[PDB]
Amino acid sequence: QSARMVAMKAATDNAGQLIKDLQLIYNKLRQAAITQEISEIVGGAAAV
Amino acid sequence: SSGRIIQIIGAVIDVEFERTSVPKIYDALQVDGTETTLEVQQQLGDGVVRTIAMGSTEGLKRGLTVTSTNAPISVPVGTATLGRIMDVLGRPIDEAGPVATEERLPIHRQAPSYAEQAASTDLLETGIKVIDLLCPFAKGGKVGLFGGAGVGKTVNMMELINNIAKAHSGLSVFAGVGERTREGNDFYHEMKDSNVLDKVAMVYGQMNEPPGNRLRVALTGLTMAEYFRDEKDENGKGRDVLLFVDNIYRYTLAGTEVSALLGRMPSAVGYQPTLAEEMGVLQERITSTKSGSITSIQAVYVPADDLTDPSPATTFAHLDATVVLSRDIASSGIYPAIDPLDSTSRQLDPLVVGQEHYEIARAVQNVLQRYKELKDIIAILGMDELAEEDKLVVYRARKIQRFFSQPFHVAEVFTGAPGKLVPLKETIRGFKGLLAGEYDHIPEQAFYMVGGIDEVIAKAEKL
Amino acid sequence: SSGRIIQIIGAVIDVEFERTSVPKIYDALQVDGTETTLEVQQQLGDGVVRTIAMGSTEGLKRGLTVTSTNAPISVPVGTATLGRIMDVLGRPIDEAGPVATEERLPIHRQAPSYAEQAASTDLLETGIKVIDLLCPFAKGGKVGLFGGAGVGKTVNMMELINNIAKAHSGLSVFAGVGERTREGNDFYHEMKDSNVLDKVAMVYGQMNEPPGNRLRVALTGLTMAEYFRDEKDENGKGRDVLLFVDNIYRYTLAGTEVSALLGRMPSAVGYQPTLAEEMGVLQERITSTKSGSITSIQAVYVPADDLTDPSPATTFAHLDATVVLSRDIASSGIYPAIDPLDSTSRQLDPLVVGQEHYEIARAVQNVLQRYKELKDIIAILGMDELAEEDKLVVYRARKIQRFFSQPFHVAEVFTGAPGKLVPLKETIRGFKGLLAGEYDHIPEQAFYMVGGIDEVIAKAEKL
Amino acid sequence: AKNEGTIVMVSDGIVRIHGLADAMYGEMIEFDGGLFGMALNLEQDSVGAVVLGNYLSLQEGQKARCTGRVLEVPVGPELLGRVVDALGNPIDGKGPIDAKLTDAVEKVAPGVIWRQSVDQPVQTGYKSVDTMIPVGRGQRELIIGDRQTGKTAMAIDAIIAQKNSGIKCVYVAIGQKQSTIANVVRKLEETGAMAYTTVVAAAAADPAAMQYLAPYSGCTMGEYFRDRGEDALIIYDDLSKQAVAYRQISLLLRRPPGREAYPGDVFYLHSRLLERASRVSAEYVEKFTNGAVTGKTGSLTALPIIETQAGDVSAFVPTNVISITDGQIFLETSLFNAGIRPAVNAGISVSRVGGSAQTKIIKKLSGGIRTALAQYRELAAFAQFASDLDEATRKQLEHGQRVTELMKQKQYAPYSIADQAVSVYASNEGYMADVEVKKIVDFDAALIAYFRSEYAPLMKQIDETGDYNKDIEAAIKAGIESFKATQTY
Amino acid sequence: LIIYDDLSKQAVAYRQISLLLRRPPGREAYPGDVFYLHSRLLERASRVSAEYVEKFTNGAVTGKTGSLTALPIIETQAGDVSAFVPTNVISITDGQIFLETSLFNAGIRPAVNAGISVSRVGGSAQTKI
Amino acid sequence: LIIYDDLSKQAVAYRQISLLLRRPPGREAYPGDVFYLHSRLLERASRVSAEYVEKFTNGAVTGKTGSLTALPIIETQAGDVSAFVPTNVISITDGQIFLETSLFNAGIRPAVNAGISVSRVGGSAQTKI
Ligand SMILES: Nc1ncnc2c1ncn2[C@@H]1O[C@H](COP(=O)(O)OP(=O)(O)OP(=O)(O)O)[C@@H](O)[C@H]1O
Ligand SMILES: Nc1ncnc2c1ncn2[C@@H]1O[C@H](COP(=O)(O)OP(=O)(O)O)[C@@H](O)[C@H]1O
Ligand SMILES: [Mg+2]
Ligand SMILES: [Mg+2]
Repeated sequence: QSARMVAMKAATDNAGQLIKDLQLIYNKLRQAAITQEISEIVGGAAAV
Repeated sequence: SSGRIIQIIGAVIDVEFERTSVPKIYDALQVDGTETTLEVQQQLGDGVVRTIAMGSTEGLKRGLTVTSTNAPISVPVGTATLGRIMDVLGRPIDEAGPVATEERLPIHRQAPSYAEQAASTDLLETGIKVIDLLCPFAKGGKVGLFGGAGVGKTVNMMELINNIAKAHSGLSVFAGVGERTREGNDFYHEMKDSNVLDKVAMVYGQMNEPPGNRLRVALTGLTMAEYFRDEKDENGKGRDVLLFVDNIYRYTLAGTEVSALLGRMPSAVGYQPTLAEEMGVLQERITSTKSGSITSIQAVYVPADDLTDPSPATTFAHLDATVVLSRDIASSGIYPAIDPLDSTSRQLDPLVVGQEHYEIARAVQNVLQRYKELKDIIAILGMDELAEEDKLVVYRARKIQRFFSQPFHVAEVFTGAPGKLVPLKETIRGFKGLLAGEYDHIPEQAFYMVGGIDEVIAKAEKL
Repeated sequence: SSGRIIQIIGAVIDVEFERTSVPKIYDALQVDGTETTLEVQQQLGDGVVRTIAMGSTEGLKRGLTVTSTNAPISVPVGTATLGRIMDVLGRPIDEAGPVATEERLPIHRQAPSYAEQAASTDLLETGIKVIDLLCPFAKGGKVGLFGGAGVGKTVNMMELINNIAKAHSGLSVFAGVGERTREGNDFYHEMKDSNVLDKVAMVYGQMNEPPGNRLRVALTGLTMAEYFRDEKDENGKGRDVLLFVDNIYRYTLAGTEVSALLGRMPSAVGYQPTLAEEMGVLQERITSTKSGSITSIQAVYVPADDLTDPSPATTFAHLDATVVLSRDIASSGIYPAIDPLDSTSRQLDPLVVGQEHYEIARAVQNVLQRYKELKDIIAILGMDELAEEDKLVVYRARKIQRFFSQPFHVAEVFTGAPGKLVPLKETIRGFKGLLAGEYDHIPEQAFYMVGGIDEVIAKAEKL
Repeated sequence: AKNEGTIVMVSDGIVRIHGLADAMYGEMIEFDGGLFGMALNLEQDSVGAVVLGNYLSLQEGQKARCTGRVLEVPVGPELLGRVVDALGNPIDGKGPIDAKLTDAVEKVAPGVIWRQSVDQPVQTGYKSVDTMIPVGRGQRELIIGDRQTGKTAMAIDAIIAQKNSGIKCVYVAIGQKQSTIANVVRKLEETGAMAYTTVVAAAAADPAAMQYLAPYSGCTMGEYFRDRGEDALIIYDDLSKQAVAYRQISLLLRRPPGREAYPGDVFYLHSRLLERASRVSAEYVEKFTNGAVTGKTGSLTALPIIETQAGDVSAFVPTNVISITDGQIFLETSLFNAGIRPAVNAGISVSRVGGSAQTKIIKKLSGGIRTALAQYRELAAFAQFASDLDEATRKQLEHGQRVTELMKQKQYAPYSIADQAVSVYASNEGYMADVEVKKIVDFDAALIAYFRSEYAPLMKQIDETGDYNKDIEAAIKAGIESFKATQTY
Repeated sequence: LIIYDDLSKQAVAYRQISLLLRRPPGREAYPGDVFYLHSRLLERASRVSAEYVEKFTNGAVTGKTGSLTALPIIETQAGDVSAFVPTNVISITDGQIFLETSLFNAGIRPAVNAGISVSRVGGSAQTKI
Repeated sequence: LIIYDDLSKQAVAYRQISLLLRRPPGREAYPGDVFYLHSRLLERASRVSAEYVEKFTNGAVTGKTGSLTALPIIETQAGDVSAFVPTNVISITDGQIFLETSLFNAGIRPAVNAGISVSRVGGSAQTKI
């Protein structure tokens, strides 16, 4: 009965690291998307 | 030698002058018959100038006559501005009479050169025990304030103003960039409730103002602080001045809004192309010279909880220290609520502060971190597993946590406690003695709400 | 007659002629009193053409005079170019006098038709384990290497040249497009130290040159290779040709740098609207016809480690064998860092390489894919809960990716270890033994940086 | 009127002139108030020029004049020990400079046949850089990392370490506050390194044109010694600020952007500058100086600095610059905050010149250390989900830990060739296998001190020559054994 | 007391009008003064002092203080609390009340998400009980 | 039975031609009428009745029907089927056959993914057995 809790605490730490990395990737993608949309809008505006 | 309006689009106004009377960049113009000031932004040719209106533009029309001042926006400076409230143009809005002084200073000026820099990096003493030991300040630096409402920010501002006026005989300037009117009125009456109003000047810029006003309101406070710093008493000592900026993020937002209004191609994540240059030109006039020194404290808000965003990164390019307030500390009644483990300063370095100061700070941080680690085992697996040096660390960490609170000078009217202004030399002695284990028998409650180590001794001998 | 310059913006210049002497689209012009050559790009009407300079435009003014030549850029060809170094215009830059031929060929020409196409029907060995096993080459085909910055494109190219071109019986052409000058000098002195300088020709335009030189530098080497391909001897057959191109991506980058100044509208992520057409125009010339064959190797740059970017994605469809390098493998100390789950070749079918080779490759790829699948559950959870077959798969896959490393001859300076060459029979033997399960007791450290399986056995025993 | 004109438009530091018919590309133009500009666009009926200074004193209707000369700055040995701005004007208050020459700012690097391979080492004083990422005369090496990771400290230590080798140094500051520049100048002056160093400053309040033009002026100043057979070394601080300023100028010129709003030719801007650092041969030197100097080779070393966001080395500009230089040093925040300083990432950092840019003893001793460190890092990362560990894995892990702890240094504390050689020999032969992990630094310091105390002639001989022999190796082994037997740490 | 049905539709109409009037677009084609559009509307909800009322009415009303309260409403899509107009609005108000679809679909009638809903004014706007 | 090997390259060529003629671009710089371009081509494949054949041939052909089947090919970027061009073709056509890289590398050949592959005609186009 004394090893299950070790297993769960290790799993929780790994999940925290995972969500940290995923948040970094998400922020990068969000900035890229905003930049692309703004560039597309400006390009469409200039062509008229 | 007069011009007239030829085009109005929103808050952008074009004025045409005569070919041998065209004004220069950043000059201020006056519309004849109204009360509106136009600031030049760029020239276009054939005597046409594109400007920005300070205020609302309802009721204007083409063909109105305008005359030039041949100078930038000049605001009144001196000691008569202490305790008053003014707008971006230097006009009273508190219904207390006109400003008495006649001296004026332009709000646009070059930063001091490389030859005028100070020859050392001194420290700014605050009197707060937690700040002076773990995140020490520095003359001419910039400090960012974190944490939202509910933990105490305005009170810290009061205490800093009062202590800097008391110890170093300095003054203060407060500039509000995009402030709520309700919270601003509450803050003004909060200062008036105490006796701090007579040692600080205000310039207010609110959210419902045109974006031009929210952009040129920090320069007025900067000019006032510059005049306060430059003037000298006998022997030419100079003065130390504190500048308060309501939110630099709203300064950036006003900058990009004005850039979008002028019609410039955006860069990176929607921001204006001239972000870093604008923020540097704002922060390059805040420095420590031979005569005096201007120090600034600004509130920082991280958009989208992402530090990689362009504006927080450009902010962090200049900050020498960051202070973060946590709600968990305030939940335990320890005030001021400043987290020791997350506040950082570039001055905490053995070269700058010395050997013993750095070592004491590092040891305190290590003890606090180890206590935080042992909290989980204490809570989950029970108390019995922890003894000897674990409980020694627990007791020392609890005593350290209690010892970080102190009464303030501005709260003496409410609770009656006069408050204390602990000098830096006293804190190091107390913490070094605590770490060595000399006070291992004193109860925890003796470290509560006390100024210095002698007060702890007195409380322990009473309790 | 002659025209005069009316406008210059960066590398783009336009000239105004009379209505009866406008040059053709791809003509060459010379600026009087200067060593500057211009190539026409567009005809804008009213006797105005838009050109691109083949050099620096400093010291150029409006109103100069320009004379036409009524011909495209012509370069020397033949055996007189062997052992010499030339620039984009075909001028010697090796300080060894002029080129001793008279034949000239234009650098612009149409691609071979559909009827004059041949089929490659010969394998070609290299001595590299991973390439031989999983991406075989074909005599007369096209090869491309894909990778980011600092992953090993140049080292692999040099090793391929060392293994193949040295034992060759024919001619060679090397073209440098936007690379380092130090690498070019090193390669020239390496070839001159040995006695293979009489079989190669070199054209160099590097990253320090204006975009005009970098735009058209590949066409010169392509023209030389084309002339060498369609060359016959009286009672003598033709000769096989090897062609090496360095960073063909710089050609498209230089095309991008001048698109806006030519008056076009951008597409995708800031790219020119004619990317695919101008890539294909160049790519369709590098081919083998009924009369003569060409074997080519190209290096393709991947911007920002993004294989989805339009340039590599467009390039992918013009090659027969594709080798992809990954930074994740390189950062783990495994060289060459070739990704085995993204490298393909048209020769990998059982009718060409035989049954056994195909089965070995398929089994290896299947094992690697299964391990990549299991990685996540291995990571977040433990390893005990896995099935025994999964543990065997993990160990076998780790040993397999260890066994794909090999010490090169040209990498002796970096590591200090001598190079190794492995025939593909030993590779097939070792991989079949590994997949069978004969080496399940060998530690995975013995598979790192060795040659055949015999070296693995010796290194394991010595351990 | 062929060399006269009038200002027509003024906006954001860019002006429009009408009348300069006989104007060249890149020519210098002087205004009425004593300011200077540079022509960029020779339109059909107008000229576009950027202002090299403060443009707030310019109004439509003023006068403009062509000077007939391209941008140039003073050069010579008189600039050593001074502090100047991007145009060479002094800002330290010590008086005017009396340089005897000028030199154009925009040039083209020497060709393929005029160069020579790099074979002469350059010492930075760091134990990890010297034995893992060697630097040679003529090489270009990149320092990349996040903010507050210790890049300027490495650059200043590299400058300081050249006290005896007799090579000249240049420091360029772009987009920095004045106080930091003053502090750096003070620290350089105290140690005496200011006797052979020049400083070019473009502060954060300066116009974007000067921040975009300063590195070219610095490189032009540094090329004086290369062309005359001597050696130099140049450092570019915050090369990303130059890209930011160029992006601002281009965007204010309304030009279509690419990735991250950067211009199309952002690669050319850096490739044109970083290609000028090289090593030239004796023939080039003789031709340049008309036989005044013979039998001598020149060189110019570069150490650009670039900052990343959240340790993302896969961004547009970091990868654009990595593909130009001959290697890179990567500094990671995770190791820095954990107490590993300097925080050099062994798996990412690489050098392209290799073992030919270091002395014989260091080249022989330090072979395959970086790849082994990367393999250990990967194995340690993987070995968290297992408990049954074989002997080879345990030995590899415990050797990697010791190797990692060995490469730890303090700033303002250079190392010599002999110290690195003896430490590397001690690590390579397994003399630290029985040493506890947390006493490695004390062991290294005590070994160095005792070896210097008792074996001075051997250390001196290794320092001057840096050669390897059998008797030298035997003496090193005997000294290590003698220290292990008697001395205590 | 005034209720603003949905300010997002107002923002959408403002964007359409601005685009039709060929003003330079910003993020998501919004003009440069959307924050100026919302903040200046929300700043007119206030409580004024008795002296202001006395001045306005020329002494007709002596000891009374006026007031005006607003209850703006903003809609989200799967909890996107980081878009442009919603963040602009959230920066201005003095509190927030969060309602999620996973609560109404589950069967919670109030469906108030107490986790991230706070009031800045607090206990001063309540009675003793 | 007709087969187009890449409609993406046709779309790219059309985009180049449209951009060179200075027409206003949209998402991913494609013109406004790419959907029209693909739809007015893919709508020409169908089955006709016997009366249509009789009328077209003026009685030459009496009792037979005609048909024309189409098999277009579309290539995605890293399995992103939410791009501008593939969505239009997916909406236009009846069924789709999806091929996956992970299945191909795992030995499943052909790499048909039965989870998201449909045929709207269904069993009406099959033999009895
Ligand atoms: N080897 C070292 N050991 C310990 N501390 C060090 C070492 N090297 C540098 N530091 C300290 O770490 C900090 C890094 O400052 P530094 O100016 O070198 O960083 P940076 O990367 O240039 O930062 P910035 O982004 O402000 O330019 C300084 O306080 C410096 O004294
Ligand atoms: N087989 C190898 N052994 C050791 N080091 C290698 C090997 N292949 C590449 N490298 C290292 O990778 C770096 C990149 O090599 P190179 O191909 O010249 O650059 P790029 O990949 O940018 O063209 C080199 O500096 C070299 O040290
Ligand atoms: Mg490369
Ligand atoms: Mg620095």
